[PDB]
Amino acid sequence: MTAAEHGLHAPAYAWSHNGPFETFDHASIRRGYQVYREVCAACHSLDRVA
Amino acid sequence: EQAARAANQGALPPDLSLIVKARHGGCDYIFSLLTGYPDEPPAGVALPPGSNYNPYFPGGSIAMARVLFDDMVEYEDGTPATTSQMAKDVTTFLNWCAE
Amino acid sequence: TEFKAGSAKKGATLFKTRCLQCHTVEKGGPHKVGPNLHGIFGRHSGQAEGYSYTDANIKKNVLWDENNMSEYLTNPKKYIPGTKMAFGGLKKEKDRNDLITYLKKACE
Amino acid sequence: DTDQLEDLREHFKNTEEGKALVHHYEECAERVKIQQQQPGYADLEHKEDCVEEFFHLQHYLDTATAPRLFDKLK
Amino acid sequence: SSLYKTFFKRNAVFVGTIFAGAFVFQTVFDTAITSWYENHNKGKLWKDVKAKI
Ligand code: HEC
Ligand code: HEC
Repeated sequence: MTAAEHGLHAPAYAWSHNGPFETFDHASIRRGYQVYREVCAACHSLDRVA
Repeated sequence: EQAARAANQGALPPDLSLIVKARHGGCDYIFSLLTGYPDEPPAGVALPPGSNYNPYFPGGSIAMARVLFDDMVEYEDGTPATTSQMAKDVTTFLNWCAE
Repeated sequence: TEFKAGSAKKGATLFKTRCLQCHTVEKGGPHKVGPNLHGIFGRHSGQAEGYSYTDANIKKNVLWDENNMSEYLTNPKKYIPGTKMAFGGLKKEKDRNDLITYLKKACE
Repeated sequence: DTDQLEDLREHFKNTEEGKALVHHYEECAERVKIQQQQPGYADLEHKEDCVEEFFHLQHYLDTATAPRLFDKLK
Repeated sequence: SSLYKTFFKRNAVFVGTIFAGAFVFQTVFDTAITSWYENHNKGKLWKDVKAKI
């Protein structure tokens, strides 16, 4: 299938939660909420999160 | 759904609750997508009106346009809200939301 | 007077990247997610025909000028809490100048 | 502040592989621009696009930036 | 080991002793892993975030 149809393969960024011993970075989580609320939340629902 | 499809030129914004798990690459794909928006589609790409070119999206034609730009948010904790810094942060929140 | 004339070249692209994908500046009435803005300055808020503005935009009846435009763009949602406009806003003053400065050399 | 992914995409766009890759890409775009003017491009069903080359470029930069980017982020 | 013959003395460990240790282990082992886990992830945890707030 043409490379374009598949879509470019996303590289692997070194996430701080990747790792059998790593937890999510909650501070980063908090920031992300704000980003969602002020930028994404105008078009994206988050129906499953109470 | 109709109201939603109306406000986005026929397209329908998926609920982000499980998007990290509902895609291949997860955190990586989500992030590379939010950032992956070139300013001009590669030469020869006939792009449908109302569409935007993103290479990481299958088929190249995604209905969502670039929305993340530098400093468009004032992080309460001080952190410089660069476009890739914001991308990293939602994706981590979206990952939590899903898992 | 809280408006300085920036550049119409910076505003052209500030618009391209953050407004263009919903708004059209040329003559006529080609409405997209937002109504086409040709002759929006001096006009009231929610006038352009062929468009179905929310109850909120019409209700405020804002006379459009450089100073209201710069205060709306600060927070389109704080200005009119019921606007269907999906936009966070331009936090930096300089950017609203260059932006609105483009709208005079365009929506004219 | 200048975005960290851009700063890196720029530094890597200007390396040997970087300049070689953008060249092959630009030599393609330039080849298409011609076709578009030529007699009846609208009717050809063969139209070349430069996605393949844009991908090799983009891929390269991904490989270079990805393991680095997050050290610059908070 | 003669360390064994001091406790059980040539006998297998009895079912009661076993069960008893199961309770002790269960509680200890947890605190241990939890402690090592929380420590290894300092700064990322909510407690750590709440301090900086
Ligand atoms: C309305 C202006 C939007 C804003 C603001 C954001 N998104 Fe969006 N998103 C929107 C549409 C119209 C679509 C559908 C496009 C399609 O062709 O299907 C989307 C889609 C996404 C997706 C999933 C895309 C896919 O892989 O199929 C993601 C991953 C996504 N959007 C994420 C996202 C985030 C995190 C946002 C805030 C930073 C965000 N979107 C804002 C419309 C809009
Ligand atoms: C689509 C996601 C948009 C983007 C990005 C921009 N605008 Fe918008 N705008 C949009 C909608 C859906 C509406 C209607 C809201 C309503 O209350 O009915 C609007 C409205 C405006 C208005 C009011 C028009 C009037 O006649 O009173 C203004 C002044 C306006 N928008 C300006 C504007 C500019 C120049 C933008 C970039 C900073 C911009 N909008 C982007 C949808 C969208």
